[PDB]
Amino acid sequence: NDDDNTEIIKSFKNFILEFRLDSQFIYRDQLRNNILVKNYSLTVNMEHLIGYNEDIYKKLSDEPSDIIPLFETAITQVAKRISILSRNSLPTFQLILNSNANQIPLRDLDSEHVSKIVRLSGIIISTSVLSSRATYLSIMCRNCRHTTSITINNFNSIVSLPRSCLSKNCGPDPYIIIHESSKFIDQQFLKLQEIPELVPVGEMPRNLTMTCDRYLTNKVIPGTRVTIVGIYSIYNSKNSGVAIRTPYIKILGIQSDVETSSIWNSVTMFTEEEEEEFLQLSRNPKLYEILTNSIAPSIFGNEDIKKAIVCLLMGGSKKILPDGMRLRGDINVLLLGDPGTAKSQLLKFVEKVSPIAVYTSGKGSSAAGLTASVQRDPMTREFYLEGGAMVLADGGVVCIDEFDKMRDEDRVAIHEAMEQQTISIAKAGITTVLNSRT
Amino acid sequence: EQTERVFQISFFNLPTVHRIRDIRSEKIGSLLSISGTVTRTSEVRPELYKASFTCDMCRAIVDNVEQSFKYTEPTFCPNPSCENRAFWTLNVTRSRFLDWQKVRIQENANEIPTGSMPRTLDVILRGDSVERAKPGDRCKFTGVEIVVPDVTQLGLPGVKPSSNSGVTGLRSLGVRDLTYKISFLACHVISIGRDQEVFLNSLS
Amino acid sequence: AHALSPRTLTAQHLNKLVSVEGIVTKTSLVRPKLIRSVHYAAKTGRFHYRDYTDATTTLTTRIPTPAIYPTEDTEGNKLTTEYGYSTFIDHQRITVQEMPEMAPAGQLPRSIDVILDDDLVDKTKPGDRVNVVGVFKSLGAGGMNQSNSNTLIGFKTLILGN
Amino acid sequence: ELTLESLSNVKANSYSEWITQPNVSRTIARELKSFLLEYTDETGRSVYGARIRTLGEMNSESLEVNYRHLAESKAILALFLAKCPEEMLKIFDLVAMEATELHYPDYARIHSEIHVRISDFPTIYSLRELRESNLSSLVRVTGVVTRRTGVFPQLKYVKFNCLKCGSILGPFFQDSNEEIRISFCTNCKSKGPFRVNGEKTVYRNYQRVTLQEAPGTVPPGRLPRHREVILLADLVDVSKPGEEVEVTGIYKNNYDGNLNAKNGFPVFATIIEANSIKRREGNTANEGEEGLDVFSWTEEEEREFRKISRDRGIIDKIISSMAPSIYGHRDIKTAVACSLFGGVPKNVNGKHSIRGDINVLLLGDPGTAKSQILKYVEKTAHRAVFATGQGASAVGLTASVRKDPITKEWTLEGGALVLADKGVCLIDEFDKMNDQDRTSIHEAMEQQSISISKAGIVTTLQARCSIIAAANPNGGRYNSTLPLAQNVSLTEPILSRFDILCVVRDLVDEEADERLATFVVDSHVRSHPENLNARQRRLQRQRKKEEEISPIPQELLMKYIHYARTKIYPKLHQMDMDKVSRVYADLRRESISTGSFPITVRHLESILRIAESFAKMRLSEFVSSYDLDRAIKVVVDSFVDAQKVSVRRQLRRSFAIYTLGH
DNA sequence: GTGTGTTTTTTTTTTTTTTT
DNA sequence: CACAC
Ligand SMILES: Nc1ncnc2c1ncn2[C@@H]1O[C@H](COP(=O)(O)OP(=O)(O)OP(O)(O)=S)[C@@H](O)[C@H]1O
Ligand SMILES: Nc1ncnc2c1ncn2[C@@H]1O[C@H](COP(=O)(O)OP(=O)(O)O)[C@@H](O)[C@H]1O
Ligand SMILES: [Mg+2]
Ligand SMILES: [Mg+2]
Ligand SMILES: [Zn+2]
Ligand SMILES: [Zn+2]
Ligand SMILES: [Zn+2]
Repeated sequence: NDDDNTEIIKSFKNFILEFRLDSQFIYRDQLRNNILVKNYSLTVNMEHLIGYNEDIYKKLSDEPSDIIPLFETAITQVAKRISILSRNSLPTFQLILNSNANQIPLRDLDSEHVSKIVRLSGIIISTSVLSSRATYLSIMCRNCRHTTSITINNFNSIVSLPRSCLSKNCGPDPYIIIHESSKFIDQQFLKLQEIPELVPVGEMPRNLTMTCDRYLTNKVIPGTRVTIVGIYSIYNSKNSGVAIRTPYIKILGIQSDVETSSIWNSVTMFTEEEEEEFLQLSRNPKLYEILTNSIAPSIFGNEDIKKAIVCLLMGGSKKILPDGMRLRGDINVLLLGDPGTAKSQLLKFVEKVSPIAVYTSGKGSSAAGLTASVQRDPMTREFYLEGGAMVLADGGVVCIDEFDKMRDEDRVAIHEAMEQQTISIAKAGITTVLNSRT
Repeated sequence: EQTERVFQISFFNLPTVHRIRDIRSEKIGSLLSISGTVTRTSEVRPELYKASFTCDMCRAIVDNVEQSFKYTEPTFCPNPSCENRAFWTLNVTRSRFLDWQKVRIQENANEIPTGSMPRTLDVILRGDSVERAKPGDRCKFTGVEIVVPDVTQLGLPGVKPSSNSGVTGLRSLGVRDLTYKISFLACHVISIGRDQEVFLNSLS
Repeated sequence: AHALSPRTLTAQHLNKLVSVEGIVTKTSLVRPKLIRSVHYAAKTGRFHYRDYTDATTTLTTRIPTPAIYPTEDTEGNKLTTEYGYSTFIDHQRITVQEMPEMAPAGQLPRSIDVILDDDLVDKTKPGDRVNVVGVFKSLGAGGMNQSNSNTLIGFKTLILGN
Repeated sequence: ELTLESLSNVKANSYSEWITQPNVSRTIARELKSFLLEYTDETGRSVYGARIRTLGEMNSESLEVNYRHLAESKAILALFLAKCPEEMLKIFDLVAMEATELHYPDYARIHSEIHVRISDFPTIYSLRELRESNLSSLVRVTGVVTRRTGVFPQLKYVKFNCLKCGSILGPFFQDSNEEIRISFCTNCKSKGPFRVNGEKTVYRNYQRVTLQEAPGTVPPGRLPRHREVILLADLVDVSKPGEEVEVTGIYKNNYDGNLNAKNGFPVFATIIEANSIKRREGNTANEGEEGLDVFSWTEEEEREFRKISRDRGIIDKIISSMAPSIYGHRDIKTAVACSLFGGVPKNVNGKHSIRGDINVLLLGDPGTAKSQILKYVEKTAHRAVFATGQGASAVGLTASVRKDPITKEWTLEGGALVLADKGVCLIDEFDKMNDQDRTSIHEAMEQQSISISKAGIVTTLQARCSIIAAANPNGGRYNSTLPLAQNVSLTEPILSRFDILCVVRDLVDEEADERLATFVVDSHVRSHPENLNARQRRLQRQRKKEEEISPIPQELLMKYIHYARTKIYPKLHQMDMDKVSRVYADLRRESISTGSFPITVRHLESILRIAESFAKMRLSEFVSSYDLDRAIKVVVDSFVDAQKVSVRRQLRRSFAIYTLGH
């Protein structure tokens, strides 16, 4: 197996060092630039690898869970070769993949596709906190004090401490983790929901758990529509049939459209070309009219309403005085009138166009479900807060249809947050004041 | 397709009818005619009656294995070439099963002394006597007053003993104690609370 | 760069001394724990001490002690546990979460567990803003014990407050 | 060399052991091959050859073989199947795979194996009447889906690797009922830990559904029983939660320590391995039909639909066949047909979405067969959900969240409108439920979506429902001299969604009374229970009684409706926007001036929706001029009949210039 | 001597839902 | 984890 591993590693190293379209070694340059900014990762495009050699792509697609670590090792070797003068302590790089394969529907994932490469889409609904998985693990033998090290691929096959002393018997479990010398990486658990337009008729949407890793952690937030290219993997949870196995995805690529966590991490992820295009658009004298005409084109008339929608989507400038109190920069707009005047269509369009937007129905709305819900943790028996609908719209807009159908006890709960942009919760021993600038 | 016909003897019209208050453990292994109001009934499940096992090697078939309240299996292979003391595969097709239900009865309303909580009991029904006593119907059961030990203490391949006088000291028990629970096993029950030609033929 | 928040406390800072600001929200009850037991042998008139170490007590990893008082000497002599001369330390476990106001849009505040010991117990109460300086240590087995071979649970991470 | 008669006289004591005989297995394989290739019905075509054709073409991997077909020809095979299905499932699946190879060479690439779904099992049971004699045998129990786990991959061929000495274990077949046991290792007799090999292992889909005794069949005042059914690969996700279905499968049993501990007896727990499924939710009045899918249409059925579609006057014949047992009321029949076929839901660039379902409200005096019309619609449409008056709350209509009793978290379950998605929802006594419940359906009937923002669960469901409602005029009688709004208790927005509103008046006319009473009495005499074997003779009698009243057979009309709904997407290219614009402008002009009926843009879209339904019912893929004029006439007549009689004559005089030609 | 088995929990507190 | 089965 070592000979085959070396063969594959050398082939991938040659692919990295040699691949180029026109006089520019794209992957070499990308790896160098990523190393320059201490970004130990590499985004490998699938068509490039396929065009380089179909055999490598076939071997990858057959058993990705075993091929990928060899590719990462080759990437690390290339990084050492072309970023450090020979004659270390460089972390193993994280591979990122981009593909154009047909996106398999979420409910179409079945008993087959196991341990394969799968591309699909969905909407994020839950993002757990970052846990830590060990990669370098310094370990100590309990009795004879034989210290060694272990390297963990983090790619579960379908690993535990060695069951022998390995140099008096020292017991079947003679090993203890040396925490102060081991190395760990961050891991995040996400929960995807299938696209509502792709659900079966009369069928509730299907959830699916997956795991990010390292540089892919904290890449998206719940409520965002993304596409994932990963591995359809299996793990056995001990929590009700016989020989049942929990399915999940190991992520190898994210393609979002609303940027990273926060609003592009509350800073500009804007490339120079699109930024310059925005500046050019800003200099248009008729920009106001163009924006007004670009709001709900299917909706005839309602020019003043469209202009007010433009103002809302832009919003004022938040002011924070030295004395402590703040001045909000959001606009609150209500649309009353006769039924059948495309007001709901206007709200749907606003939810569609706004980068952050949550559309809610008047009747299907509770005060505890709009801002925050106090829920008891099933495992730890502890209460915690889960963000409500309007909280998910933080920094954006909430389009509440059937506003006349607010429950009087539910409508009042938004009075503080739509003005103070803050939500005060004093429930189940929890006393917090979160921000909701919606 | 020979099918060994097992029989269920149904006794009825005993000289005496006891009640839950009249229950005495000294009548164990005897026939009574308990009458009580049915409140809760279990489902119709198949219970092993005559086990038919097969030893894992040399394939010797052990049949007609008597079953106690536990999951008892044969402990020795009749063929003196098979090392088998706890390893068997039950021949599900060959083994015999009985339709089984656990009904819950309680004291009749008229038999309740003032203030006293009406007293309950659990009865086992088998064969045609299954589903003939729906909840709410006061029925005059009859059968044998038996006692069920706690099979968790007896030791089971799938469960473990779980935690006011219990007896202990058995070879199969070891250190744990054994507790007992009175139950009834009925052989007969009676509740005490369409074409023209078909009607003519069913009419005296 | 070691001045961080519970949200920004990435795994790369493990075994590195960091300072984290936050709000005290939950405080476990003050619970003393043994670090050194003293025993008297009423057949030789000698005092034998046995020092107890834990992953949450000492920074350097050592073999955990079964927390059993040795009632007998090596030379078959009965030992009586000498309370008062044995050594116990006050221990507490509080939860520190970031500011709600620097919490990013669309996200709830995240929290970390801090282990105050000896003097630092009861020095804070829930609802207090605080800045703690201490070691970002990691604990647990993370499966890796044939109990969870493919299961993807991580490791216990916490801060030993200094 | 064994004959079918040689199959009949068993030699081995047990039937399963008899089947295990190799010569018997080969004989049964060849006989099933012949039965598949040569079974011919009355019309003469070999059903199963075309079934293999379709199985290959759609790669269904499942061969639905009727129990009645195997019982009628080579009966002892069906007797064995009803007695010992366990091995012949494998054998007949292999024979089906070989036949597919015959029709489709090298079909093993697409599907390594084939399954068979036995349909029309005679012995129907319930979760109360099951007995131990039914073990290891096929059943046809009926129940409502209560719980349903996710689609878990499950081990098919476990190939363990020994840890002490060996490295490979045999590909044991997982029973999916009890965990695979290895016992002493084959490589060495010593016992130790074991785990599967990730190199050569295959998985099959696994779902754990729980059927419960249906409320209809449970005796009143008694608790309903429940039993569990396992859906294997290609059978998972076939029945929604809360669905009433009929399952044909094997009634197996297995041992668990927990049950013995709880009951103190060596009792096993039963379990059902699914083999075929027919959803019976919404068609509880459609007995006597064959096949697991009543709305399923054959190729000849589609050919007949195409042939009768080209007929002129098909619209009128269809309209007359909506209520064959209900005399008169042709406009209501037309509106019901339009709502049944429905329009095409437009979605402009993914930004603007247009409802393509027609919602109809019937206001009328009691005893006008409005409830009977709704019952016919429920029995008729593909997906039908019936709710009545106060017997349906706000959350039960659309959706509701609940704390999971087992896992302790909030989960969302769909309501009446979710189960009626892309179907029809019928609301009896639409005037009689709570207004707060009545307002919970605005998003459902206009945006065709359900948005829930409660208990930390925020989502937007889709409910492409076609709302049909029945109400009662104020005081129980309709005062024609008053505006419609004064004769109702509802508001404009609830009135606005309904594309068509039909007003029914109970008058006393001797000719009308004569004809209606005669029709009702003729139907009742026809409906009397007392009014070449028994089956087809009964079918011939039913067809004789149906042809008196139904121009088109209802069992074929329902298939035609399903086919048109699922395969016709008419387009409005051939039309004149001038007439429609003028009609809408005049409608609004007369509504604002001496009128109470709200005429909004939704109402203008209703005309195109009804025209689309008209094109659908002719299987036309383009809305013809007749389909537009008929829709315009229907809309203007429904508007006029909603006005008071004082101005009704003048409104009809104004509108007469638009319904030209009819 | 190889391998086990515990200790081990469903309260009070939110949120929803139907009646009342 | 470790003492008791
Ligand atoms: N000015 C307009 N231009 C285009 N379409 C319109 C216009 N006014 C109304 N409509 C249409 O009329 C329908 C209105 O439906 P909705 O927007 O859901 O209801 P609404 O107008 O918000 O009023 P409600 O919700 O009943 S109070 C949609 O099909 C719109 O496309
Ligand atoms: N036009 C009609 N043709 C035939 N039967 C009718 C007609 N109108 C009413 N009926 C009969 O009246 C009975 C009761 O009607 P019902 O459904 O109560 O009307 P509504 O829903 O208006 O109260 C039904 O059994 C039906 O057969
Ligand atoms: Mg609207
Ligand atoms: Mg009626
Ligand atoms: Zn050692
Ligand atoms: Zn044997
Ligand atoms: Zn072995």
